[PDB]
Amino acid sequence: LSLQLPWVEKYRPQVLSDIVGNKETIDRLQQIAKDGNMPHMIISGMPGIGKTTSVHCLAHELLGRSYADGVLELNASDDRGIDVVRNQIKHFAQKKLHLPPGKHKIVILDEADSMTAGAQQALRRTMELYSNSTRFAFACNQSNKIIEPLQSRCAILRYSKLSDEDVLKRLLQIIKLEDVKYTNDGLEAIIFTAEGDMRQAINNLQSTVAGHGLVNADNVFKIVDSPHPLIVKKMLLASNLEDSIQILRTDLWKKGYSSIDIVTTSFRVTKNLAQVKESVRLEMIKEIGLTHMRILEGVGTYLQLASMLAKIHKLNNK
Amino acid sequence: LPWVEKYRPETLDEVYGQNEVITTVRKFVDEGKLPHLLFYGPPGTGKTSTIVALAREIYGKNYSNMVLELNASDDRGIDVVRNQIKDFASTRQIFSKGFKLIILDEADAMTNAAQNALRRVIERYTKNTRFCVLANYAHKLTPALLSRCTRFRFQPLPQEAIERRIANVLVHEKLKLSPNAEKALIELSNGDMRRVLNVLQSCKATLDNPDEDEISDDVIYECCGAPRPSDLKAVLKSILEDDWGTAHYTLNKVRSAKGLALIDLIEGIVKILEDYELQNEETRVHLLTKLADIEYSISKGGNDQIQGSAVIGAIKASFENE
Amino acid sequence: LAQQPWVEKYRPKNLDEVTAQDHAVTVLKKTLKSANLPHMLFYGPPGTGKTSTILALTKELYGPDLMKSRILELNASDERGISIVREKVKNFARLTVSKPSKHDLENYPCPPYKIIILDEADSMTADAQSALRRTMETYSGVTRFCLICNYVTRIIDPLASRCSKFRFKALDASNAIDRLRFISEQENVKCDDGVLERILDISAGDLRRGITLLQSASKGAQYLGDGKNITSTQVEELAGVVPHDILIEIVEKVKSGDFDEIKKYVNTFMKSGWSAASVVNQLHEYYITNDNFDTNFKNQISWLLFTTDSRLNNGTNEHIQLLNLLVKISQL
Amino acid sequence: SLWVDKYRPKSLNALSHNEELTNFLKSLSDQPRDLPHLLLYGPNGTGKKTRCMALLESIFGPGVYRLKIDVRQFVTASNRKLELNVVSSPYHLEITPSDMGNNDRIVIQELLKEVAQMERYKCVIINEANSLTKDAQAALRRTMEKYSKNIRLIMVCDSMSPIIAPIKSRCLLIRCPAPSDSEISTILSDVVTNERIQLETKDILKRIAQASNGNLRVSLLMLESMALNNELALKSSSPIIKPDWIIVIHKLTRKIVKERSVNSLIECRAVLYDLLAHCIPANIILKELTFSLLDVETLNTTNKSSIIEYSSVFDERLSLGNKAIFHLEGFIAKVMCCLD
Amino acid sequence: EKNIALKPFDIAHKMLDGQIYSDIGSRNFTLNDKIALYFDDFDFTPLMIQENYLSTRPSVLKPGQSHLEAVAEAANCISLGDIVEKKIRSSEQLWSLLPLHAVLSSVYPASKVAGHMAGRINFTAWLGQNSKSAKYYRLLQEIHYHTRLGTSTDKIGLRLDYLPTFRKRLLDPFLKQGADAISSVIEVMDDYYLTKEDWDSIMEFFVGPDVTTAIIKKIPATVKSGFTRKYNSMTHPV
Ligand SMILES: Nc1nc2c(ncn2[C@@H]2O[C@H](COP(=O)(O)OP(=O)(O)O)[C@@H](O)[C@H]2O)c(=O)[nH]1
Ligand SMILES: Nc1ncnc2c1ncn2[C@@H]1O[C@H](COP(=O)(O)OP(=O)(O)O)[C@@H](O)[C@H]1O
Repeated sequence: LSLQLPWVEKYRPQVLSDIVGNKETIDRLQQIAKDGNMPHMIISGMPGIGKTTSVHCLAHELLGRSYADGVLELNASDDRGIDVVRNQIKHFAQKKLHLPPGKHKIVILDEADSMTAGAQQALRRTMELYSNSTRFAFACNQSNKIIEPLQSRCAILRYSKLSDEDVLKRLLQIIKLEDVKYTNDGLEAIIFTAEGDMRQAINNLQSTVAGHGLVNADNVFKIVDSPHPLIVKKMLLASNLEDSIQILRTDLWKKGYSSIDIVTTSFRVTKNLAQVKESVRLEMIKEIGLTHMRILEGVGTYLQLASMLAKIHKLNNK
Repeated sequence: LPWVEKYRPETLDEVYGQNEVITTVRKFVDEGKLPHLLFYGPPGTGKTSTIVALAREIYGKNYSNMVLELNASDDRGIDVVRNQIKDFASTRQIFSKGFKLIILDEADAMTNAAQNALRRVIERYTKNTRFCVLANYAHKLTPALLSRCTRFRFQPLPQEAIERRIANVLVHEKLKLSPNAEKALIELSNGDMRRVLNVLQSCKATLDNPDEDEISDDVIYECCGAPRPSDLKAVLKSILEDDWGTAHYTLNKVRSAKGLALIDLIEGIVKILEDYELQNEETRVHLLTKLADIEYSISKGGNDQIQGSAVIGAIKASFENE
Repeated sequence: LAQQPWVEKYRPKNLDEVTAQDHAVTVLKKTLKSANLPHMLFYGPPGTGKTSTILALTKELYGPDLMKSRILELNASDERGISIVREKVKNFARLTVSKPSKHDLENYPCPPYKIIILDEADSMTADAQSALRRTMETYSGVTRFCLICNYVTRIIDPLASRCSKFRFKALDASNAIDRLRFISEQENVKCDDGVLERILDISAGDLRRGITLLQSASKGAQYLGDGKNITSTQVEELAGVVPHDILIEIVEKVKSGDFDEIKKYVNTFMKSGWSAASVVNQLHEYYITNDNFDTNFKNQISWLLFTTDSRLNNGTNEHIQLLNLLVKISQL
Repeated sequence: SLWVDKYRPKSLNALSHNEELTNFLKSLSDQPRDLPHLLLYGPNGTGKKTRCMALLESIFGPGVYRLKIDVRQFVTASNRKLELNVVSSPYHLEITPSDMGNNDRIVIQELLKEVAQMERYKCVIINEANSLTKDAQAALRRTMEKYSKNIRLIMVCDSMSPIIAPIKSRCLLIRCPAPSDSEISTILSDVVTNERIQLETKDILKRIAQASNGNLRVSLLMLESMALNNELALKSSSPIIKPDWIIVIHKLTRKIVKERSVNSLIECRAVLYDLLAHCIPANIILKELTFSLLDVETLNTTNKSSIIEYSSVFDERLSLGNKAIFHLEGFIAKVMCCLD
Repeated sequence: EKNIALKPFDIAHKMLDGQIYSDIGSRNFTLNDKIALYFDDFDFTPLMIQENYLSTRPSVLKPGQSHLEAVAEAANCISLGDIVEKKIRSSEQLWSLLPLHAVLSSVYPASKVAGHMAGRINFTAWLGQNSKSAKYYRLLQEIHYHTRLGTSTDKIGLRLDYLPTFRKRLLDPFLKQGADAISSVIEVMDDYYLTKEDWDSIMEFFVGPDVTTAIIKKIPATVKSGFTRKYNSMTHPV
């Protein structure tokens, strides 16, 4: 047997210059690393965009040698105990270490917004008590969920979804490092599948390389578990409602694709239908989103998809 | 013993196919790039057999010490399985080298908090432990858990393979099945072999004659507790051809006597109506939109009689377009 | 003794006392003759005798005294979620089986297992039913499940396969009215002409709701110490049902079609406190089953009533919804 | 000591309107031991809370009015701290669990279990029962089943439709219609004779009753406001005094009818922001605006039909949204488009 | 630094530009770019669009369509987007609906009323109004807690019905009687356990013709001094 090292873990960024997206936030973090004084910061944004990686890279940049022991990572929603993690924070902060005067120990907490008001007040008191030695970083989805004192004391950094250009640049870097043979349509397919999700894009690239070796559209969509975009495009653009329903019933519903995947792929494909007028695309997107809302409420049947197709067809032919 | 345990596809030969997943996992192991795997699809496709075969091939004789098999949904709760995983990953033998595999079955049954805890555990022990997650529906899993794992989808078995397996089960169990009953069973199971085996065993149990009697489609529909196509066809004919009083009476009488929920009646009627040859497309547009609205309203509660009359009116009004 | 609800007071005691469910009672008698009792799935219209029959079967299996210890009655819709129900079932199964006395052993078969009755099973979600199936599989050695529901099609296939299904026919109007009349005579309830018929109509044939309404009417007539017969207006009041005169006035105002008259009437109507949902339900009943309206009118009015009911179910202002509904019908 | 509160009936004998309901409540107090769970539903400001308190006084005595107020603290899952204002007496409790939002279920469970453990029985008055969540109502049904020995619930709501059927089956439905204009006039006449208010004619009281639209609280407060404005001498020419927010909404209605443009819509937005910021609920604003628009005499049937349809749509949207100004502005824009 | 505050303004100005909604503008600036504009600072973009979508001069009007019809359609879409946002940010955590919320709250309403900006891109007023509403609801809750024993009403009923008559009984006597009315005002306050802080809070709730800021300011300072002195000189019920 041998050790396992996935590409996603292997090529996670280490220095702040490795991160591709969020140019302004990365520039601010680089400035903070340069001037050698980390303030308390709260990073917020939509979930799954890799917020904690930025503060880990910041800690690596700040601590030239103390990066191994000067970083503590915890999860606020971890049911091991809010009091338990608070006590661990107190122990880590009270544990002084040899450092240059401008640096401090760094604690990273995830899912801070899910904490109670009392828990946030306790963390605020702890941060004030050990502000001379340990600085805190809070990762949250909604900034307003964090109490006002913490927001006022901390510096808010906003993290946004990565654009397709950043995903393309990162994928090209990984491909060059991994001598991956690819085609432009394959990378376009991977970027299309992973809507700003760097982790999913890297995972799909690795899986496609393992499965087929060549990264082209057909291989990518064979590896990818979502419905094929060409099938969804044929279903959406069919001039006859019977044809659209037939394509759905045969190629998507009977193939085992879930309704969530179908509506998500419909949203993705409709958004990119360049030959259709944008007003028509917006109407189609509105209908697809309505059925997505219905599905997420627990209906998620075949009749909802058929009705979505009926409304889209009604829009298309005017 | 349950008929699901028997006739289980314990070997790759009994697997219907789609060995591309097996080959890709094998190449992941060979290249040292094996990620946390997620196998999902219809129940009974053989995900458990595939993963145990892969584990046997990877490790060899030292199977039980390096591989831990668990069911994510168990009566002992989240804490017990979490403790099991933590004590399995934390402990290291003298010959500790490589990685250790943990397999979770029926992971979609876990609650969101349990899934988040499992994701945190996977992230913590990822240095020396590789997780394989099995589920029936990938969409039921939390997006946070889906991001960690590499998704592999299992296609439903082709109808010919299902028919061959059904014939094998019938000849092994000495059961005679009507062709209509077989078609009904295949349609109801929609590719789930576990459902096929359970329904066949229950139907054999319910027969007054254990071996000589023939299982009809009526018996299959009673065993599954599903709307019979004859009832739905009668309701649809009454709606289309009879006046409002007769249609209302027929719908209420049929779906109360036979115990058919209104949403199941709508689903069956939509399934039947798809085979109709409609001259006008507006008929289909109105039918689909109105019936979807009615079903969505039913999901939220509301007045049942009003919703039934809404179904009748929606079907009647659309066919005015011919 | 203290006062007891008439629903549980007049349940049939033995299987021979179930009136109209000949088929289900016969099949259950045959199953009881066998020493092995499978999982049972009771389905049919509400208030037909499902819980009564399962209780009678349990009483015959265990005896009047041992029945309480061997039975756990649950309601899957009443509980917070799956976890509480499954934990209660686990605790009941882990609890040691009660010791039957010599009389219990010699007068009744006293099977070793314990029967668990789960009411309103069809209201469970798919995940809840799958967890229930897993729990049933875990403790199938000592517990036999009975699922009581109105729609068998709302129960998932894996769970429904394990259960032998008994279909209960809807009670005929004559049988239900005779049962209500017997209850009224036993309890000395003075009822005028058509009061029991009105109770059945309000309950939509549900004998449980009919008995509950009859008991409430009897208590109300006890409060009003005039000693007179219960009137249909009183039972309409106790059920939150709008009087037919107000419904006819609403229909006439809609027929005339003047917007201002309809608005004024709805403003006056909302001050009386009558429920708007009851008005929508009774308007649906009036219009749909009426021979003086053609097919197109009813096609339109069914959708109108459906839209109004859907909006009312969202917790909206009753006045606005009712006015919109009445104005839209007047334009048909 | 406002006249609406000074002359509130403190007993079942002091009630003056809806005599049949008073007789029924008197009959209920004759057998306190088997008191049913109650659910009182009707229009606002008709005397439901007064009748509940009078029934409590009949059962227990005047001590029910010795009301003391306290704050109870509860701990939820994930250790969330809650505070509920519980108005108590030596005999009864009053709670408004809807004030806790979706956390009303746990509050109800904990408080009712505590009261049952402490205890022949203690009456709990639940205000705004129609705004309780479905989970809270299920918990209430469970507590009714468990603690019927020591807990008797008196739920008060304005509409019984949001109440679930299982609760309705286990409670006695009591319908409280709004008083007629004659009864309101009689009550106001009693008040003015008590307070020594000059009246040119009794038709002024009829006008107040008509303007109050069956709301007895509103009619009493309007009478007091009118009396103060006229130095305790009401004349036949004395104008009806309406609240500030109603005047603002009527001004908005006149503005919408007069001019339909985008600038008018911006100024309507400013007005709506003014109303919402000062604790005027969005549903109240929508209802008042809709029924002011329908009373404009220059509009035809088509305009009014469109207005009521848009009102229904955007009322449903208000019940499902977060930011109310969005829905109110959408409704006003649609009405402006339809009036053209 | 300051560019962070200018990002929502830039996004709102760009999304309401009518050039990017013509055919050529759509080709040059596709729908993906517009949704990406939303996802840059997705907290404020729907608020800015709802704030500024009435201040444009539309150039994308269909033939026979007026500006008012376009703003009505945009407002309808904004309301739908608000419902979607509520379902997203609730406990269900439906973060997969973010692109749908983008289209419903930012892109579609902008498409309906895109054009030249008639004026300036104003910041959203909803945040300040929400804070003000929360403050006034807290004040109303405090007043209701103080006056709950004496009044038979809920909090909303207290705001809608009781407060005008409380204004007649607590502020009007000062205008016509002056310092002579201090005793009666204090007596009325004592009957409802109203502190002077509650007296200050009550007068802030009135709108339209009943605003009391100028009226209170016009009251002589001697009357206010006598009022506070008399209140502080006697014990009060609690
Ligand atoms: N004189 C008199 N006043 C009444 C009567 N019923 C109600 N009221 C008045 O109506 C006002 C409001 O009633 P309230 O208790 O708030 O009823 P609710 O808000 O509808 O539950 C009270 O302040 C009473 O002064 C009655 O029978 N006689
Ligand atoms: N077949 C029947 N014969 C006599 N009484 C019946 C019958 N069915 C229902 N009831 C009456 O209905 C009441 C309870 O109904 P129940 O059986 O709980 O309804 P469900 O069928 O929904 O369980 C009992 O008091 C019983 O008298």
